Amino acid sequence: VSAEDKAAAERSKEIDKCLSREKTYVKRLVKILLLGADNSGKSTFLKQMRIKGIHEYDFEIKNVPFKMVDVGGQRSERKRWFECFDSVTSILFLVDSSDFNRLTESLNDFETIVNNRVFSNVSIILFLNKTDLLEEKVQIVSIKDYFLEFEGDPHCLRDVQKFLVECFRNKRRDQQQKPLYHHFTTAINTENARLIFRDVKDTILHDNLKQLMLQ
Amino acid sequence: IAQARKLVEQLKMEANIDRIKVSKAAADLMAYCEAHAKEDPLLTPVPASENPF
Amino acid sequence: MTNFAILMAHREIAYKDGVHELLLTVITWVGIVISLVCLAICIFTFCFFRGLQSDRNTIHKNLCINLFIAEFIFLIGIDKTKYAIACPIFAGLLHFFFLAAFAWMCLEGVQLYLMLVEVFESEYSRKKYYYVAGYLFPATVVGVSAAIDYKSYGTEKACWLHVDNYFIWSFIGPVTFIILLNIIFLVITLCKMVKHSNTLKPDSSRLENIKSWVLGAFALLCLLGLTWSFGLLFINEETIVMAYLFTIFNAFQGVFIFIFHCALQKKVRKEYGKCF
Amino acid sequence: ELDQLRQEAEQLKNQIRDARKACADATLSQITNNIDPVGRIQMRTRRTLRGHLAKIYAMHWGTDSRLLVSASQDGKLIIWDSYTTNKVHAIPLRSSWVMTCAYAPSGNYVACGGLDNICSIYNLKTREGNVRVSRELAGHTGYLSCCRFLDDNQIVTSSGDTTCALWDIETGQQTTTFTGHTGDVMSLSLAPDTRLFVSGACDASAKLWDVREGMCRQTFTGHESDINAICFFPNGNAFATGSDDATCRLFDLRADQELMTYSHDNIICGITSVSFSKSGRLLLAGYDDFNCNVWDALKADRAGVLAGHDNRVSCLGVTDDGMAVATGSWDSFLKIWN
Ligand SMILES: CC(C)CCC[C@@H](C)[C@H]1CC[C@H]2[C@@H]3CC=C4C[C@@H](O)CC[C@]4(C)[C@H]3CC[C@]12C
Ligand SMILES: CC(C)CCC[C@@H](C)[C@H]1CC[C@H]2[C@@H]3CC=C4C[C@@H](O)CC[C@]4(C)[C@H]3CC[C@]12C
Repeated sequence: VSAEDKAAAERSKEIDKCLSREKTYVKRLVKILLLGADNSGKSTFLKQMRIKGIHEYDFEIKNVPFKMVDVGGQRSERKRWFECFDSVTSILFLVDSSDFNRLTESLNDFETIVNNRVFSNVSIILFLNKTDLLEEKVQIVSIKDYFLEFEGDPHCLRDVQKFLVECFRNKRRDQQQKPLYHHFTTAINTENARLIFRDVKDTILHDNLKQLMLQ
Repeated sequence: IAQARKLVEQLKMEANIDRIKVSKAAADLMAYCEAHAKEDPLLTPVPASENPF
Repeated sequence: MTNFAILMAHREIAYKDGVHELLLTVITWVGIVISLVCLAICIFTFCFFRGLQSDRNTIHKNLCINLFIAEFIFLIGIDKTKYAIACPIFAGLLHFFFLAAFAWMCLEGVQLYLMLVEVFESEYSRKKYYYVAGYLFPATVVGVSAAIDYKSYGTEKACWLHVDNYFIWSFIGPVTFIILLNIIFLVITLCKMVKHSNTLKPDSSRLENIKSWVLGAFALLCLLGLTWSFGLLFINEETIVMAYLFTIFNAFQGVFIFIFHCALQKKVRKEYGKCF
Repeated sequence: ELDQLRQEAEQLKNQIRDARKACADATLSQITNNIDPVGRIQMRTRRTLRGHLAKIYAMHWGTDSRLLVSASQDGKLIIWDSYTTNKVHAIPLRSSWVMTCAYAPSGNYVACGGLDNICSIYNLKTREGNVRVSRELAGHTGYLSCCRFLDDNQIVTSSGDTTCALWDIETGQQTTTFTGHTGDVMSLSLAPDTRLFVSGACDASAKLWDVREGMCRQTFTGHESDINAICFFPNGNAFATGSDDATCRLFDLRADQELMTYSHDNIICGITSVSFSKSGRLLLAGYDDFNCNVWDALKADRAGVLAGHDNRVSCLGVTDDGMAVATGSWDSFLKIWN
């Protein structure tokens, strides 16, 4: 009688204590969704970090917990029920910047992913890989042979880099949302975490600032 | 092809069944609802003396 | 009676024959009454709804509670000099509760720093530290002050601290330090706002951005309590403007807190709509 | 030639349509025209269940009408006591992406699934009183969307790979596979006799399956978008459907046709869950406009509103004795109405 009630109350109290203890850890966790293709270089980027269906990776940068989610094969789903990733902080997008044939397909995929209603409170980080391969290609191979709507010299790496950045940026219709960050990496750089860290901190800082301006 | 033949076979299987009139089905549903009306606590609110909540 | 400007007065002010005293006391009474009503509404709002709970809601709620209690005690027992026992007790209670309100005002700026400079959150919980600081600072200050001199808790004109022996500085000094800290924090906040308002919506009409910044500064000035610096400059009848500014901006503080943190916020309004 | 097969399929479709047109003699509304209306259904919240740390995706009542289990995106299963508002168990999950939850009819086991493409069975009444995983059903090539228990040893599941399977828990191998759906299967409902079940997929079609033989008996169409929820009438000769087109429909198994539509002009949002009453007179539907509507199943009229949640309603269920209704939402709360 009374003993069963006391035991049930004690069990509920212990469960509540455990949930309360884990709530604080849950609050301060950063989730970033990893997207890309096979040629982008996701495998090498993950392997060289140096600290089924869905794969998750955990790492810490400057005493801050991070989590990377790689959909992979299940990314082919085109149904709205698959968009449960509305609680992520940012989206990390990997493309190959050394093959001009796949560039338009990558642009279409970027447009489709970014211009979604559920991804309205998330920021986008764009990584443009294989810059070293691009440097040897901007001379032998002309970018003008695939994009006849650009202006500038084709043997200058800087000009084609700006061209690609503008191409990827102009596909976003949500210009009054979390900003878009872009970088020119090589998938082996030892400074690939100290960029995501700064981008996430900037996004959270703009979230905090928006509450102070009564906007 | 095999897929079209299988679709044809399933359509043939589903195309030969004994169908009943819609009025008979509606009458059956109404009869069930009228017969089981007194045992629905949500349809007929019950006194708080017998409410577990 | 007595006006609100005696709290910050390190000198005995001599009043020439005029209408300044009566107008100041009328303003004090009106402002404190309306502020008490608004503070009660704010306390209910911050304590009732469970969707508003955070680490800043606690600071807001404690600040409102302390302000309510202090202003009620001020309106009740500031002219009770004819009672030889009540008056020191009234002065001590006023001292403690005003110091607690200022401690929570300082915690507001500490929260601003923890929000804008160290962006991410902490592994532990800071609520216990907030409650320790904001209620152990006034207790220690009042206990130490009463240990040294406890006959200085009554004045022949009001139930406040003595002036001739520098006992008013036991209240004035900590307030000045808190105000300096809050000024530093506000400068940092405005610099961050200006620098990072050119990243989000980078190009826009300069006028609207200034409107947003000034509205934010107005919202933050009610919580930082920087409008208590007028009273430091009220030294004689020549600077009677400082007393007017002090009693106008500070007796209506609850009204400003209500207006800026309960009626111009979408979350509070949608919660009230939920109650409808 | 595939053209002859296509012509055969078209001929069979036309024959089925002609038969259905022949069978339609009168509508359900004309027959249930003189029935007195139910009135106004005013329900109040009796219990609020708090403790989940994220959005809640699924729930299931117990047969004893007292215990229920809920699933959240934090990666935990919680079993509650409705009468006393007490947590009995808290089960941490290996995968944080959960979309389904099931409760055994005997109360000994609990099933779970999600984006990991696995269904896991947890033994509640085990030695030493520590809930532990008993089985992991692998063999699906897509995310698990629904799962229902037949007994302590049989479970039927549906996945996003357009297939449904019947599993043997003691072995871990599929006894039967139900193929024929074009789109991803989202819902699943068991008949009271546990010999038939109905399924709804993203192809705007519903199918009637035989558990024993393992074939499709009938196909129902009419919706203009994907189907999210499905439920069986109490007696077992009809079922209801909920789609993204902001409409609900009632189909009859014996007549092989549609009987009534439950739609309003002020509703544009899709249905996320559907349920029926003990007698069948009341149809409950959950919407993503933070609201739930109660319908008169015989006259297609609104009878009440359950407006207590401040976020999208994801799950909904009615207790076996028909005493209470439990709703879950994205606000991480469960409310019990009566
Ligand atoms: C919560 C704390 C700060 C409130 C307690 C009051 C503190 C500040 C102390 C400090 C000085 C004290 C007063 C000093 C002198 C006297 C005169 C004596 O004949 C009766 C007590 C009385 C009237 C004391 C009452 C309490 C008092 C006002
Ligand atoms: C926690 C506390 C100690 C922090 C510092 C508080 C300061 C503002 C307080 C604490 C003790 C106070 C002193 C207590 C007693 C006296 C003696 C009197 O004849 C003049 C004021 C004077 C000298 C006070 C000045 C202000 C004072 C120094």
